[PDB]
Amino acid sequence: GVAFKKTFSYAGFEMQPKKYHNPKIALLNVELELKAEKDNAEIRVHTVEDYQAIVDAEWNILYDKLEKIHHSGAKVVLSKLPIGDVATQYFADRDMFCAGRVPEE
Amino acid sequence: TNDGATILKQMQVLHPAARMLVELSKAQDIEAGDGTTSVVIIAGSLLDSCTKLLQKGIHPTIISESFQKALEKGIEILTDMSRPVELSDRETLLNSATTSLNSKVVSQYSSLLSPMSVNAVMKVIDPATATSVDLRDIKIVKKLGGTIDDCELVEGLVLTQKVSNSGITRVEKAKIGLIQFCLSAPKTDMDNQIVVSDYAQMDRVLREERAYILNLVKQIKKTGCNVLLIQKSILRDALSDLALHFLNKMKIMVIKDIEREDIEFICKTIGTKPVAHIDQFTADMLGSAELAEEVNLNGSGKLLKITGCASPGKTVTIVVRGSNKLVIEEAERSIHDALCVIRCLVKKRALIAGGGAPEIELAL
Amino acid sequence: EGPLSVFGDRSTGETIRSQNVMAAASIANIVKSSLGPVGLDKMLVDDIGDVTITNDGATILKLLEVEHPAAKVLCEL
Amino acid sequence: DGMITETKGTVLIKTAEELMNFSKGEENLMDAQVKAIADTGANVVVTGGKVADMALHYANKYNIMLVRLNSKWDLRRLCKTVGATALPRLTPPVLEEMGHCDSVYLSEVGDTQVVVFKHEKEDGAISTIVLRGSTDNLMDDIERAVD
Amino acid sequence: GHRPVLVLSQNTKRESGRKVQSGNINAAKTIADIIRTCLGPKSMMKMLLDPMGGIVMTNDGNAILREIQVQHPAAKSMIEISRTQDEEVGDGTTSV
Amino acid sequence: ASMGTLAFDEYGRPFLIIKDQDRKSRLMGLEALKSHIMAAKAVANTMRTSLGPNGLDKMMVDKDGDVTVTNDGATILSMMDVDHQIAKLMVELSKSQDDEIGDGTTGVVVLAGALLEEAEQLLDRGIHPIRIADGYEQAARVAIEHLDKISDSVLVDIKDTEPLIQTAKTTLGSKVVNSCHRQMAEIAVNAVLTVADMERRDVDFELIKVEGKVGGRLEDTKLIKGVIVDKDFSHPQMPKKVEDAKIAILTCPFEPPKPKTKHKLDVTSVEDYKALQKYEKEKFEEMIQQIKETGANLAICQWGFDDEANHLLLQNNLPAVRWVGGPEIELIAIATGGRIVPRFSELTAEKLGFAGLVQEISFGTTKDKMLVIEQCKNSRAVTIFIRGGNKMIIEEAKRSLHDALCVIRNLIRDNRVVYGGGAAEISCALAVSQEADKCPTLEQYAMRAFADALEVIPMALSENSGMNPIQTMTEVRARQVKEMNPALGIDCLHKGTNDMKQQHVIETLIGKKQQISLATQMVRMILKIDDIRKPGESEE
Amino acid sequence: ASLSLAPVNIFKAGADEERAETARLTSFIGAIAIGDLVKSTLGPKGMDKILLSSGRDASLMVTNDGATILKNIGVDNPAAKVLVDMSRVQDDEVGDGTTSVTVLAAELLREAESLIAKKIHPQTIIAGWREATKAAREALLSSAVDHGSDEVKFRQDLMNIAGTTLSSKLLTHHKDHFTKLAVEAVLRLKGSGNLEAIHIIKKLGGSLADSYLDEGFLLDKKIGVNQPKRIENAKILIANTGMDTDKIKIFGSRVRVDSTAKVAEIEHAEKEKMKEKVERILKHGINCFINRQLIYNYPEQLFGAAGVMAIEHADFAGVERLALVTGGEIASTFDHPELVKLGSCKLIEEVMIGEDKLIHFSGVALGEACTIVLRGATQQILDEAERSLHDALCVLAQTVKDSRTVYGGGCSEMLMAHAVTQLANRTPGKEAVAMESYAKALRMLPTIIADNAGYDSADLVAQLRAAHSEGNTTAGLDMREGTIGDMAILGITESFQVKRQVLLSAAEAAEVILRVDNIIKAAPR
Ligand SMILES: Nc1ncnc2c1ncn2[C@@H]1O[C@H](COP(=O)(O)OP(=O)(O)O)[C@@H](O)[C@H]1O
Ligand SMILES: Nc1ncnc2c1ncn2[C@@H]1O[C@H](COP(=O)(O)OP(=O)(O)O)[C@@H](O)[C@H]1O
Ligand SMILES: [Mg+2]
Ligand SMILES: [Mg+2]
Ligand SMILES: [Mg+2]
Ligand SMILES: [Mg+2]
Repeated sequence: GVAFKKTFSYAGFEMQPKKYHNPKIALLNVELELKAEKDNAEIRVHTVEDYQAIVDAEWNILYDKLEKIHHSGAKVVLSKLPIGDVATQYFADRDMFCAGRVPEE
Repeated sequence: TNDGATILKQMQVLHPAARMLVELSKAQDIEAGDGTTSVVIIAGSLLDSCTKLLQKGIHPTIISESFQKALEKGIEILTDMSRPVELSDRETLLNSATTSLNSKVVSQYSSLLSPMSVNAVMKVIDPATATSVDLRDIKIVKKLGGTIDDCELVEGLVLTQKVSNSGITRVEKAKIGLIQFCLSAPKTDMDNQIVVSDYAQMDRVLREERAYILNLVKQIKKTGCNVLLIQKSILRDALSDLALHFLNKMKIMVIKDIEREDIEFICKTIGTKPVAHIDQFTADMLGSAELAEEVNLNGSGKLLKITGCASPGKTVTIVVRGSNKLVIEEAERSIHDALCVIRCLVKKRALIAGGGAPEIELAL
Repeated sequence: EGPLSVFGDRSTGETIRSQNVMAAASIANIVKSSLGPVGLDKMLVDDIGDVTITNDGATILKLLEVEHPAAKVLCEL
Repeated sequence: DGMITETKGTVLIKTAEELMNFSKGEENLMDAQVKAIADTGANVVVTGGKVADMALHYANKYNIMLVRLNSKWDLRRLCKTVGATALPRLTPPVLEEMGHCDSVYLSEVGDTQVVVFKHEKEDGAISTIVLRGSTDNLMDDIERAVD
Repeated sequence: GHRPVLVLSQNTKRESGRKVQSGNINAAKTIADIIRTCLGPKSMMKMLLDPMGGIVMTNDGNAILREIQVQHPAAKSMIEISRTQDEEVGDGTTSV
Repeated sequence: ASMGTLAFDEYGRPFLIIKDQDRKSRLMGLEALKSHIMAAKAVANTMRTSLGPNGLDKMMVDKDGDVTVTNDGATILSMMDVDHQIAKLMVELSKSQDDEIGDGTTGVVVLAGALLEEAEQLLDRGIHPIRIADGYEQAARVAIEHLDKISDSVLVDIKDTEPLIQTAKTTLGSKVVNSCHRQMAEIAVNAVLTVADMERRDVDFELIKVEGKVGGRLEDTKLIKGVIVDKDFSHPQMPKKVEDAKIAILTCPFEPPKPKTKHKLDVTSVEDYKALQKYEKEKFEEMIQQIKETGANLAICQWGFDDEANHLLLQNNLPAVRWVGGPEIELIAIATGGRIVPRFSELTAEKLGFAGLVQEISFGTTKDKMLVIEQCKNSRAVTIFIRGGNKMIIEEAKRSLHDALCVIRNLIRDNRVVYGGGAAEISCALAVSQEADKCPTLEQYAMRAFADALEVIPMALSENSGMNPIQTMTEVRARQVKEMNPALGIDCLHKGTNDMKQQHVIETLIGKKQQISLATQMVRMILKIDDIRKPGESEE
Repeated sequence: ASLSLAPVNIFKAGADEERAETARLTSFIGAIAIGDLVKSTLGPKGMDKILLSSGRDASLMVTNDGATILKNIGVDNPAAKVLVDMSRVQDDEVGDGTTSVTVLAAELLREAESLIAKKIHPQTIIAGWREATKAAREALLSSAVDHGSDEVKFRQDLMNIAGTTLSSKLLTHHKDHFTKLAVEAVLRLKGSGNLEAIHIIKKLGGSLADSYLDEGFLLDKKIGVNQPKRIENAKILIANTGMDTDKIKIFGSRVRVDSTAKVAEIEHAEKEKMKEKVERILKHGINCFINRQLIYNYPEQLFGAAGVMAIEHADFAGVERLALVTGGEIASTFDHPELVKLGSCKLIEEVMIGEDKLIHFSGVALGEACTIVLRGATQQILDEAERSLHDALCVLAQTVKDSRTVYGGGCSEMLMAHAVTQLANRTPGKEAVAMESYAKALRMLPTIIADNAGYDSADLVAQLRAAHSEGNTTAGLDMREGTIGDMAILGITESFQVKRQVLLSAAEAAEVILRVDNIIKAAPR
């Protein structure tokens, strides 16, 4: 099969189960973190309601990605790009396994 | 210099015992003000006696206890030699100041400096029910030029800042106001910027800016103010060119770059109350003065004297003059010694003879 | 350097054997071109401009400055 | 990759809907472009620039072989030897602009990974001589002899 | 430590082959070209500066050659043969 | 015999083969083997004095002057500053033994040194080093099979931990913490048994937080079935003790929200300014109310928080802790049985952890405060909190307890044990010698050399205990041969008996097997090197 | 063959190692040198050292504290580093006994060197020392007395302990006054253990006898320009708010307008927000406002117009001490005035100490925070007085925590060593010699105490040994005259925790140093 070293687990990783008996593996090249939508994206708002809406929109974007991953039935998640602490805790809450920064090879 | 504390501080003695003596001189200067050479000489003499005492075979603990006993007896003797003094007895205060100044370079100018010191101390304290003197209330201003005979006892305050409002000097019946805000274009603590997308807005920007500045100046003028002190500012311009022009047009003396640490002294001297927002700038927060005039010292500089204040404050200012800078510093130190002598006479109102009489009585 | 503690250099076995053979081959190659009727002479300059045009092997080997012991053995031979 | 402006590009977001829809719209546009390219029958795509991650993902999804050529001279030579026109944009190629080759595959010669554009016919505009050998200097000398 | 080991001594040079023959012939040709112009009734004189401050203004080939210090051994041989010609018959020095 | 080659051609022309060949050094043949064996012998003889209960400690000073007093072989070799490549190989061998087993990092070095010392005299008699390596491998196989034969199985049940206590005591006997022998052994056993997947799976050491603080006494070291925290309560006026705490673990700072994307909020009028300040105040009040609504008694945050939130938490009777590290956040969540919540909107009563007591602890006249989160229901994380009279014994206690934890982990992985004090080594040497008797002549020498090198451990143990090595070891071997009892070893503590089973000197079978295997492989690898090419530049 | 003395070299350039004899010699020399240096500052007749810094600052210190001497020296001997760390940890755990523990460790290691010279394995010495430490600890625990139940007896014990702690310091000149000062300061903590609540202020000038414990609290801050300098029946609100250009914490916010009039409106709104915050603060009904952070010109002008004292930049320690001394709550939000408790004191005024002015709180409501003004003729004198007072306060706080007390003057060491000697006489083997050496060091400690005073230390120690063997379990050194006396009557009392910590730490450090048989040093950078 395949075996590789553990790759800089975030907080809440130790709460994830460490053994599965028939897992579906989600091989991804995706950064599951709270981050700017684009390096050249600027948000211009003039209302506190729009400010709260923007914050909730970023959170909802991350949670939509996480929900799409979770509803696929996969129990093990591997990604080239970093997987943040929020995603790690989200997967720990669903008894899933996540590993970010997995090398290309 | 002739001050013992200054001599000990200026030279780096490099030896732990000598550094201890320097700290001892500092402590004597703090508590008494003069007698700083005497305490160091006494300590040196005591240790010189201690070397022979140790050679005789005495442990340096019997020596210490015996020195403590001798010190207690000497304090008793000195108190027995004392003489009660009343602060209303001006002759005793003058004699003490003259004795303090006798050992300094300004000993020749004693008939002028001694009454100056006595009056300066008396004008910053209440002769009845006073236990200490805050020498920070007696500001010393050093100006080159002239001789020590030109020293002065300005009862108001003097400022080294120059009058920005050139062409207007010597305001009579001054109504001084001290502001702590800035007379410039509007600016918020938040990041602010004005966006222009039309030439009409381009004209409106400076039109409304001049309107805002003019409104500020009109609000200041409406209170009857005619002398304005502006606290120093760094983040934004404290006084813009437009504001200065408007203030000059309304005949108001403008004096900027007032230091933050000087606000307390200025307010105590004049009676002004600082204003940090134009909304609270009212006539009741102004300091009435008899005359606010900018004087020149015969081409050696310029000074700003505000002399004569309704409800005068509990502060005085001393202007020290001299041919060269070194004699000016030494004159300042000598005046400080005299002020400290009068201060340590205010508390512990006891007097003894000098001239080595207490020391020889102690020895006997 | 080591447990032997001898102030000098030591070579053992194939290294020293190859060194000796190299020195002997150098001495031979010095004079190998001066053999037989189609041989040619040599100039030897004695560091001060003295010139010795010679074909004799003994003269060449005596005039040369030789340092290796095996080369000295061949020269004295 | 998705084409970008030449002066400066700033994504101005003013509502939550735009923030939540921007990435999805960008990905949909990439998918549509790659699908349009693949719908012309193209099964090999050669590019002179970098390859985006989403573009590579959608090329893999539609079974498209990607080869990236850094040298513009190599790109021109490939166009000459295959019969294709180097499109300046990411539009699907028209029938005349599409290249053709008998076989394109990844192969290993010795310890070197190579990509071979192979013609079955003994024709074409460009022919390649593959030189083997035991030393780099020997192959350089053989190349000089070939020249 | 560990001084270098070598068969012949240091600063012992050696050249062989066509290079040596070419160098010898070129040195001889240079020596000849030095005094080529001092032959015949229309020869012109040369002024030599002796190391000891003297001046040798002469037309004889042997004097010119013996006033010149050279490093190449072939040039030394040429100067030697000029001297031998001078000593044996008394002239013909620049012809030989 | 060095400096590569020096020929300069037979025609006098330059002969340059390798760059800087006049500066590089070379050693080849049997001389290289002798040098390697002598360096390894020096390292092993340095390390052999730190073996057994009577072993002494090495006191290492780093390049910055910091002092470490230790008995751990791997730590000693790591602290060493060496240039010899064989010494680096020995350091790596100790590191390998520490990584795989965690105990016996000194026995491997002594065994390898003895093996190479015997190989030296074998080489002097004209035996190819490959033959020596093959004989060593054969003898190692025989010894490993004998170890499997003479092993014993212990119970690794929580109900009866006495064999585990005995094994941990045997591991800790050689360390300085033996003054609290049984206490340290028992806390190590309980720590390992608490954090362990029971189905013979691994023991994750990330769930054991070993932290030490100066002061107190070494006997004050205790096992906390919870988490120790270097932080304290944020506001100085909140209570220092919380009972039956309902902890809300949060990774969101108690600050107004901040979008990750670069953003600008434009204030264009006075109404906008008023709305903004009202929004900030309402956000503070809302987060406080959201925390309070779940019924939580205590709040723990990872990213700190500002004055308004601090005073609101104090005003609402919500003791709070800020700037808790991520690993500490995870440990608290694991121990208290609560989930980690990324924002207040997702905080619910079901995600709250429970701890029976949260307390703030003072440490004398030092103004330093630390938090204890203990009395958890079924805490799956544990903390070892070490005290001492100086930081050096604290570090030594840390590594000694790590050795004990590793040994109990090894027992969990495999419960077969052998008896120490040299009994296992003596029995293995006897087995190897018996096997060599019925073996062809040529490899008999290699196998007997392996047996003699195996005999070094009892000799070192006896020497460190002040007894005559050869006499005591020979007597013990003769007694082992006479009555069939492979549990007879060196009586290092002078208890009056040589039966090491009665003395309860127990060590893991896998530890001894790994020791023998690693020593044999390293000795073979060293024996196969016949040429050294060092730069020899002696750079600064 | 060792690493150093082998034909092949296994080390970097500059890296070396010291084997058995060399390592033991280096350790013993370093430990004995440290102990000899720190001693002679021990006991009532100990003398002070001068610590002359070699750095650019060239700081000068005069101290009798063992930890202070040991930390400010550059020691390269690793065993010296072990002893220095032991002294530092002892100072951290309790405020006293650093010199005692260092001297005990040095004497133990000297006896260990003597034993090693007699062909005794260090492990045997370690075992004997462990047995001796157990016996001595049990004897000391059995010798302790407790008086926490009785208030007057406990106060007398506190006085005795403070006097004993201060007897060896420069404060022994005014021991009575300083002992009363320290005991009052500790008792004002009302059982709290934190020593940060006791602030020490050092003012140059005046005699050491002029030092006093203020009946209230003293603050070294200033007051605003137009604010009252004297408040009677103060109602104090302690705060930790901005009070300076207070900006909304939305960092992405900005002002984007198209005219300067809008900018003026926005700045007026900001000033109005500051004014409203000041009004909310004043709604609490307060006389004095103390803020941890700075207060700018507009808020202080508003406070002055309201006639409220406004003290700014009182740091975390300052606001905590004010809360402890007045009972107020450190607030940061002012939307619920009824939920915030205000401090109270009878009078606030400005006092004149030396040439500096300080804010004085009189008639404080709680008083669980002290300020101590130290007067002295020298900065070194002030620093040493502060260190001695800190030692006394630490010991008194420890005694308040644990009221068990033992007798000083060498009595505790004498009985400890008596128990150790009994155990050694009851034990066969060389471990008996090890325990005898342990007891010898225990005797050596009061021997050094007596030597520092110039008395006949041998005769006094022999008399103490005889008395403790004859059942006189309270006999100790009477330093007043140089004889032996009753420590219970003379009131030479020590904290049990301090002595136990000294014994255990010294034994532990001696054990860890004695276990070393090789010192390996890496090449320094
Ligand atoms: N109580 C004891 N009596 C005799 N020998 C012991 C005892 N405890 C441990 N040993 C032996 O000491 C040897 C070394 O153990 P130790 O020094 O603790 O760790 P390491 O194996 O890393 O050196 C072990 O092989 C063991 O057999
Ligand atoms: N008045 C006294 N009479 C007899 N012994 C005293 C007296 N005061 C202090 N000592 C003793 O002096 C010893 C050392 O105290 P000290 O010199 O202050 O240094 P440290 O307390 O740091 O060890 C204490 O053990 C104490 O028993
Ligand atoms: Mg004077
Ligand atoms: Mg002629
Ligand atoms: Mg071990
Ligand atoms: Mg003390």
